[PDB]
Amino acid sequence: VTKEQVEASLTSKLKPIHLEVIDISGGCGSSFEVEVVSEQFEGKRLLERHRMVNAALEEEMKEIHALSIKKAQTPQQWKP
Amino acid sequence: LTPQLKDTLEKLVNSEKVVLFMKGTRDFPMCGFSNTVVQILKNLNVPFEDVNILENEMLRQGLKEYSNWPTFPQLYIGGEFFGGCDITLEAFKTGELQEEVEKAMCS
Repeated sequence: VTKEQVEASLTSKLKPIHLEVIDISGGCGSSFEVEVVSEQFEGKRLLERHRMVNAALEEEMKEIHALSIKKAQTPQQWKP
Repeated sequence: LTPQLKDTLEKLVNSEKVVLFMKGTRDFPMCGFSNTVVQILKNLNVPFEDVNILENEMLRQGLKEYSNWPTFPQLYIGGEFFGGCDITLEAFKTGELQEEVEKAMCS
């Protein structure tokens, strides 16, 4: 797992308007914090949105030691 | 997790409408991220079951894979993993946590 792989797998799936991925593992590629903004999140309660992000990074999840999805926002939540 | 542990975890997360697997107990959280979620559930006056993963390594590791969320606290609502501390905080700030607790309590 690298930051670029986290970013690409989330991008191809979630079509984000903004994505942030932060490696918090010291560049080890083992733990991340993630913020996503997408119109795909509209119409979905947060549990369903969390499932979309988890399905997007399904391969990475098998290896990483932490994940902190912080935001899974509509553009309207991102910019009130 | 083994299939027995998975079956136990499925029953365990469904046992109460809101279940919080955390570092410590609801009166004595042992970590600030765990305390933040307990205070949110008290702000919203949610009855819940608190479970101390610091004293059960097999539970801790099984839950990490079951929720696919390797850190604690882990909050489950309606028998489904809702989120970790960051998901829960943003849900408290948007009202979405209250919507999910309401969904579970009314189901």
